[PDB]
Amino acid sequence: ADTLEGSMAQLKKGLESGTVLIQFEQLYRKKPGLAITFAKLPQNLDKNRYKDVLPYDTTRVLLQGNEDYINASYVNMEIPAANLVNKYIATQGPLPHTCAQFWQVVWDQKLSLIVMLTTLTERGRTKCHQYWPDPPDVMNHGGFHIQCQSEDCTIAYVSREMLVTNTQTGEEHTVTHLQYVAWPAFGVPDDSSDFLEFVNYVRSLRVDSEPVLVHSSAGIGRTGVLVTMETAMCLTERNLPIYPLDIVRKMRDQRAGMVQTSSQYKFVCEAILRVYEEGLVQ
Amino acid sequence: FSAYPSEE
Repeated sequence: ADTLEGSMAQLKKGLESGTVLIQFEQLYRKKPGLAITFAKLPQNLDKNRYKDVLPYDTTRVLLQGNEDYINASYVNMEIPAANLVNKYIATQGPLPHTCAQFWQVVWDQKLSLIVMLTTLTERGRTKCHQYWPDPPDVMNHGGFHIQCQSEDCTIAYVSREMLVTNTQTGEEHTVTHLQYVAWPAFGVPDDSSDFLEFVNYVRSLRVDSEPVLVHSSAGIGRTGVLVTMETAMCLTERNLPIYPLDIVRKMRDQRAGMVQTSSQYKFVCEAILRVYEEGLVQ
Repeated sequence: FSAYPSEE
């Protein structure tokens, strides 16, 4: 598998050609042979924000001891040479009637970090339900009370600390919630440097072995860019080869369609080169 | 039910 420098030569060479973009367009969005059954059942159709963004049966997230369906997928990115696995749950922006299941996932797995890569609305249309209350209010979702204890806006994202109370048992759990608001659907981040800083910030907030919950509107486009970038950061820092196409394929084997547009792939490939060359010593 | 848009 060659080396970081070699893979980086090939990537910059291939961006010039550009074979890297041709090979992206050739890649399947949906892995052939992977069953998608539960997502299309009558009771589940309106639990999908988009008709064509559905979880595979093999990687779909199940609620513990609870039959309710949710459009969410486990996505794990391995870096074998580093004995490292970065775990994610990739999901859509909740609908009004899916907030209960979203918070159940957070509770089940005591997830401490949610990364939301969308605004609530775009162009007068709702892209994600507001599944948390404006402080100081308290919301009930499916027998979870949710309150926002802290809310602070930076340039490009909002940082919120949320308290989740299980009303059945009286137990509570705290979650950090990062909402990246400067990144429109089917496009690239408004500022590349804000994006790279945000990814590295997310990396720093990981808790050992705990998946990061990541969502956008569909949970594949902007989410796929973020996952690709975190993977690449880990690889560059360890002097290991980076093949973006292998990374996208690996995500797509776990949730169809990750990285929605060619423009997004080109963005992430360029950002990978940028980070490599910024960090390069000699 | 709608597909995930890639345009306006």
